[PDB]
Amino acid sequence: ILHSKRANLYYLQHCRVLVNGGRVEYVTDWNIPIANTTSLLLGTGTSITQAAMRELARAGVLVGFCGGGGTPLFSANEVDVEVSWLTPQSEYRPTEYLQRWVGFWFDEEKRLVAARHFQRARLERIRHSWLEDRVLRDAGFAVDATALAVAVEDSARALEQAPNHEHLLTEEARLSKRLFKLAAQATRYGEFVRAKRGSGGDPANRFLDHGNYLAYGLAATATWVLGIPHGLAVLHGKTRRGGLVFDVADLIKDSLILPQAFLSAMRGDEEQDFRQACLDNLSRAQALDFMIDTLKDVAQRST
Amino acid sequence: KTILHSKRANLYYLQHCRVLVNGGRVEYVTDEGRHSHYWNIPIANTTSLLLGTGTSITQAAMRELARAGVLVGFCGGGGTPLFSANEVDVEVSWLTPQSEYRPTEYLQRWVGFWFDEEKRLVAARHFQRARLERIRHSWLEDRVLRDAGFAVDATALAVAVEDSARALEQAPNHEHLLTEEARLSKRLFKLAAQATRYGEFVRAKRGSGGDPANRFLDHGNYLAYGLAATATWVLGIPHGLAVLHGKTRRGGLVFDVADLIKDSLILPQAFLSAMRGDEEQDFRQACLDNLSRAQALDFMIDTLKDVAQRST
Amino acid sequence: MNILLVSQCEKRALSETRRILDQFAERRGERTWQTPITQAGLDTLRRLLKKSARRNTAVACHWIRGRDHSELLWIVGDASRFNAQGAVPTNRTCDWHSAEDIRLLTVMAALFHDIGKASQAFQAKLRNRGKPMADAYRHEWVSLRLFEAFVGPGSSDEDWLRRLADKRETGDAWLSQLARDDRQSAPPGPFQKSRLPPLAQAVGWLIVSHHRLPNGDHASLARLPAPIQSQWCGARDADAKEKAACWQFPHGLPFASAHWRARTALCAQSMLERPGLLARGPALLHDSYVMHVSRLILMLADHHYSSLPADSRLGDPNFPLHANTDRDSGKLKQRLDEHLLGVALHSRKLAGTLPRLERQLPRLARHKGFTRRVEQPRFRWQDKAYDCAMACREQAMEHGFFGLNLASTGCGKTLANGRILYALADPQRGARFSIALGLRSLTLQTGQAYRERLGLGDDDLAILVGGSAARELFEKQQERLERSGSESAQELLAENSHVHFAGTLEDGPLREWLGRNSAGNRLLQAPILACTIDHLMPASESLRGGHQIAPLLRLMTSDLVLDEVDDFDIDDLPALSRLVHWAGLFGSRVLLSSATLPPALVQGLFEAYRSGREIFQRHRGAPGRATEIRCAWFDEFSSQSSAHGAVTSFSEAHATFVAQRLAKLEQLPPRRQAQLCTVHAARPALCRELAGQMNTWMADLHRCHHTEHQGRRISFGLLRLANIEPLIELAQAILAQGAPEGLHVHLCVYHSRHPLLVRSAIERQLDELLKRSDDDAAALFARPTLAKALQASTERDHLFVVLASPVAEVGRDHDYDWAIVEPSSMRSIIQLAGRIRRHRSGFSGEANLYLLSRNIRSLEGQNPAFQRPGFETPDFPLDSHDLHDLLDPALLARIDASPRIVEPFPLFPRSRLVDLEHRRLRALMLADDLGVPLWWQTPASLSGALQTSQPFRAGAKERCYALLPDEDDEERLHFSRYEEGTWSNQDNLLRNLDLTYGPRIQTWGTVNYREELVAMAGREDLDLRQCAMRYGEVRLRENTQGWSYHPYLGFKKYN
Amino acid sequence: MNILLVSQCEKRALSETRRILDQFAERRGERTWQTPITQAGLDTLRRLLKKSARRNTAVACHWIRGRDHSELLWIVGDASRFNAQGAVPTNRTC
Repeated sequence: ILHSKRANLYYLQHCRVLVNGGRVEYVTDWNIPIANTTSLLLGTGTSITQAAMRELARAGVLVGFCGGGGTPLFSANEVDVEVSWLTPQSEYRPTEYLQRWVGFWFDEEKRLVAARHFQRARLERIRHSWLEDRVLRDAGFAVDATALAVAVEDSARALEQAPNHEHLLTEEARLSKRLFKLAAQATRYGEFVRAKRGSGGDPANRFLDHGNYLAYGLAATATWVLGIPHGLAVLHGKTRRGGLVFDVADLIKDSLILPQAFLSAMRGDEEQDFRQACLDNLSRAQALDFMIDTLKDVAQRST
Repeated sequence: KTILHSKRANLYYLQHCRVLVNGGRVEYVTDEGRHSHYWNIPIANTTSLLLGTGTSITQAAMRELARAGVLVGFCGGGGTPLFSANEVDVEVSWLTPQSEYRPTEYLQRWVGFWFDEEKRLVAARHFQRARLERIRHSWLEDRVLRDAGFAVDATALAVAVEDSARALEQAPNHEHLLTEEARLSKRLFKLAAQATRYGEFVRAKRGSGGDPANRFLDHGNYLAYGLAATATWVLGIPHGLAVLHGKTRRGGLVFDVADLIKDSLILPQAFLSAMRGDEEQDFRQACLDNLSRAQALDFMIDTLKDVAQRST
Repeated sequence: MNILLVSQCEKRALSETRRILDQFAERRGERTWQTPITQAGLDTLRRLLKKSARRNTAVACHWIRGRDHSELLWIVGDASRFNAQGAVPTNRTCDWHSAEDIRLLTVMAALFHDIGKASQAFQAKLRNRGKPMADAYRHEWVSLRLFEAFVGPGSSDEDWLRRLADKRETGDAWLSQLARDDRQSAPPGPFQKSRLPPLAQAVGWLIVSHHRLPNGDHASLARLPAPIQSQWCGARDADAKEKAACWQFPHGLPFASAHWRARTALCAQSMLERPGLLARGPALLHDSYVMHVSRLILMLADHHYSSLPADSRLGDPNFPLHANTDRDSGKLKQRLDEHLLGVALHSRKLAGTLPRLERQLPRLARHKGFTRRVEQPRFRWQDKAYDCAMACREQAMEHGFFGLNLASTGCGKTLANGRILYALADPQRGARFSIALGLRSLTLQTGQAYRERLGLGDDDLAILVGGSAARELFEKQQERLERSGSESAQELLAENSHVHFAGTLEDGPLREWLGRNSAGNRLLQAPILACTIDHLMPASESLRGGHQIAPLLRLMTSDLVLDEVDDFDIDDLPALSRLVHWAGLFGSRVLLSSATLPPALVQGLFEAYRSGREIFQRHRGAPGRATEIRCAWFDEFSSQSSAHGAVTSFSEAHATFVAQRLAKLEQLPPRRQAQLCTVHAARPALCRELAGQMNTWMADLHRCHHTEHQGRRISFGLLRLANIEPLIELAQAILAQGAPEGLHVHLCVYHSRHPLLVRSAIERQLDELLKRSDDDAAALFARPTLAKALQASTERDHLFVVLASPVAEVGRDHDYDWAIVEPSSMRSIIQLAGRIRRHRSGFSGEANLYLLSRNIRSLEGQNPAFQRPGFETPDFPLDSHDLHDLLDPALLARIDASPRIVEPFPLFPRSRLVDLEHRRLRALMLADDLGVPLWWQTPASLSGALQTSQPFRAGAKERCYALLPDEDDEERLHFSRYEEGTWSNQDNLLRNLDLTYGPRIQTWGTVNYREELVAMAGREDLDLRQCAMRYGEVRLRENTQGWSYHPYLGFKKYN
Repeated sequence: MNILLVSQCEKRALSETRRILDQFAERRGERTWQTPITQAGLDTLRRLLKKSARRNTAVACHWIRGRDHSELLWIVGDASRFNAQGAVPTNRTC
């Protein structure tokens, strides 16, 4: 239920939230710490009432309606700002990460520093998931070990310098292009070229798109939890819609989604089974907690 | 495919119903004693929903609502806030869609200029300058209101607006701006009561009024808040980044945006409906007609754009 | 305008909706029409749709007000198919806490109700086609005795139930256990001691009172129903053979019939199965609500089934007994078993039907004239009252309502009452209320005035014209009805009474029992009813007959307004208190509308309403609610509201509101000044002297107050006299005296002895000519009737005088310039003052109201002088009859409701008129030094003792007369007399009256009987003689010599 | 503007017409919708109706220009089911 204990979020599934006697009770057909940091995430087969919303409103409990398992995040309550200028009088807990994000965002130098930190975290996740953890490999995802290490080292040696955002984007594209071929070799799926715009008919392409959608939903949940808007991107261009969501999701995109997609293509599993496997893997690695921690660290390590 | 969010006409206030998905359609159910009636909600033509007393929503219905960019708010019945946190009250708990990805230019401008107190009081002054202009426009230079029985004393309105503008020009800080706004609203209430030969009107707070004018004003505040929340979400600006009503109200940008049309379109219509013996549904439909005819949502969007652009 | 008609009708309603709408509009979809239309055409279409509307009818009409804004105009029929905005659902899928007990009691009493018709005497009387012989014992009494026999004395409330529940029981030996009042030793009453268990007693009371209330004689009242005896219910002095004949059953009681015993056993088993049913026995027996609702259902079912034709599909086909014979031929019609089973079936059906009456009956909703705010500062209390009522709506629905409209006369209280009772209703459903005027007879003009003031057509407001009739046919028609064996075949409402309604009567919920065009069905189907309090009194004051059904159903299914409620005579107050108690008993909400309500009367009525509401709350609604009556006060200056559970806090709140109203009333500018006039002390001389004085008096008043335009001075005046015969004598004296000097006088005679259509014509003319306003001389002089009269004569001065009885105080909105008034009571003085300059503003300061020093009844030397109308009695005498002593001189400066609303202290009940009135009212209504509270404190509702000890409209026994045209010749008119459903011929009792005209005096505001009769017959599309017998009645006290009739003076008694 | 949508569709076209029109308007009758709308939204609705239109599709949109004067805006699909003013026959026979 506790999707991310680092942020105090909870996932309710198949239960009706209502008020009887002045206390919210989830009457499933639970003991919840109702406080300024509760942050419920209602899921499949859940219905809420107006009284429940009122009692969750005079408790600082932000409420969001997410999909099945946690992603996507359809709609959620809006987080307020803790800036001294405003004086929000409520039981809520306004966040202070938007202030730091705005304070570092406009300077291109600090934006680039944060983007390079993002890429470093991405590569570290690749090396940890692909090599340090053999659970995926033992599941049937034997890899070329040394080749992946060489590619990760080359990507790090390219990202550690060459300023300008386009250079970092090109480096990320090259890393992904090499990584896709390495994964194809590892799973022996054969020749495979990713079809842009989600027009591919191969199992690998559709599974990768489904994983993209799930990761984007998780990143939206993380940004909503922290309170940063989606516009203030760090990697993508300032004109890209929902840039921050894409940047945050890219941390767990190539590390977890690609191997699971290739393994599900090998096994020939259905889309629902592949999605369930992806959700289980994302739960295992504390992906949401990792993205929250990475965003918090990026914000703090630039002040 | 659904209409552009700024070109949508409907707005729904719901009560004593159950909002759910029935056969792929977003519908609300009302219990008629021995039967249950399912009424469809035109999500492709609705800007936002307002769920009053005795409402409830499900995850599937909320998923289909947050797929056409339809906001959902949990208001309170009888023109009453959701609750009252001691000295402050919150009226609507907004559930803004998060899967839809919004433009990323106005948001950057707003976050860039928002953290400077002087640059944020400049924005409040610019917000009040448009409110005064639209009040003047609607009350005087438009015929639709006059043909429906609204006959405002042109000289009195002119002098009131001139005094309000003069006070605005010499505003030292936010408190004096709020005081001037309250004074203008009270004088406008008196003028509107006189114009529609409504008698003697005294404004009641926190939905304690009994006469039709007070109830209709308290109800129309919700429509104004819904339109303002829709506009702010469409531009991608968070509700919390207020410029004027951030001292006491959570999500104050909604109230600041709604103030542009609250005194210019809601106010005359409240008294016009009171004099006509209208129920709340008829007043709501009349207010929606006034907002759609005058393009209030487009005015809010354009005013937000202009404030953001001039902030630079 | 462009309108859009959408139909959701089904089955038979769809065909008629298509048939009607295809003529007014063009089709757009499968069930959608649309056409340009005008407002008049839209109203015509709506009324056509509402006339022929079934239960399945559902038509909505939309309208385009403002671009992108549609507006629902109205919904005809079932309004639940559309939401508030008029949309339709995309898919539709699937509080009485004592209904079952009432149903079981009613069914059992129906099964045992006519078991006494098995008597040999009754069977012989039914078969006796020869000369009728009155039965010694009433069949209800022997039915009760048979119930006592079956139940057995002293038997427990479970033993007899289980014995009757055993279908394998044919032990007719229980007949030996029966008693016989014909036998000697005076057998004890079936209700005393333990002759009946506490439940069989309730069933026995239902049996014994299914035709008339057990009114007997003689602590006794509190012990009811125990003191019921054989002498209480009918019984006649007959020989021993006749008395014995009523007890022998040769063919056996309907116990051998298999179906009857099976149904009885089923009912008994159902009663036994019910948890705790045999425990509420004593509670149910003394419960007025349960007993009276059960009796209404039983009596209505019996009335319906007594008229049905014979049925061979139920009951023993070859049963030897019979229940009734057809009145057309006299042949036997219904077997006793079939009658009892049918009465039980219809009783069960009615008990099931009753809870649906709050949603199945037509209501008035979406009315805008009741929600529209006013624009003039004068009528700005009508909005404060509406807001106050809306603030209370929920609490009033939850707990009840006792409103008091104390606004002064001329303020427009009718619209205020309508708006208040519409605000108290749920907006989604609509409103249903009655307007009970405090008049003896309601003319059609008053009903049309109510329709105009409320802005309602005849599709929303019905008018019950005429007045209530005391039992006259109780001796003749009852003979035939009892001979036919169906004593419950008399109409539920009177015969001459007509309900002027043109609304939804097609598929009403109670069409089966009431009829379709019957006057009870229109009385119940009308959302808003305009009747008199005398029409609703039979709900609580009906002793013999089914007259209590339709008023009672109206009381249960509507609210209540009591217009001019204080106009009732002091002796008739307890009847009104009983009516208010029963209005509070069946869930109605009462609003008193009078400007001169004394505190004692208000306190008594509030106590009655609270007592009734407690018992109502004990049977209908969420249990445990506290009896906190939502009292409200309305006035021309403000409106308050509070909850009160006792007469101790309500009195304080009323006193506070009265004090505030008096304080605001003192500051009002004066518009009426009263001057006392001393008259010089038989008829032809006293009337002549009065006519002599009222020439100089009228001249002085006209000189003081008048209207001037183009050098011509016209003034409208009123002369009110206590009685009619002195009024006619004084009219003759004035007429044969002429104008005083150069002052041309037009006289109008207006009292209650004219034909009803003639009276309505006089009222119609007086309500159109006496409408005035400030600075209206230009329009006043241009009015046609005034124009001709002014132009015909050459005198510049005209005196338009109205000579009126006390009938001109209620329902008349007239603005006079001056008035000469005889003193009867302070209320009369206040009401007549409230009419001189009631529409105009600006006072010249000169006296405009003249009060005679003493009334005619004092000049003649009669004592008490203030009686009929009045308050003086031998028990409460007055030490003087001169107005110079009975009135405070400070009152003449400003006359308003102040002396009547507040109670002066200390009370001098034999030197001040208002003090005497207050003393009498507080002596009767409350207590002070056969009390009214006994109606609800003791179970006196189970007998008619109270209705006889404190009768209503007692005293004079009037008879109905009319000027019926001859059948062969329409020109010839005959003075007839309604005797028993047949107009006899009484030309010998009527004579012409000769009137002498003085110099320069004609008559204005009169009418010709023939022209008005033919005009109203043409308007109503009725036969001329039928119109004369339906709306031309005159009630006159029986006089041996006869009467003298003149068209301009009405019927004057001749000796 | 206020528009009134009337459908005469049959068989497979009725299902799609209901599916499309229930998202843009509120029902008034069995086959009648009505909603306030803007010009851009009206064009969007018309193009959506015309994209997925079979041979049985027949949708008419009315408009109120001047009091007591309705005006047919357009007909999507089979225009023979309505007359010039947009009415419907009470009975059709071979």
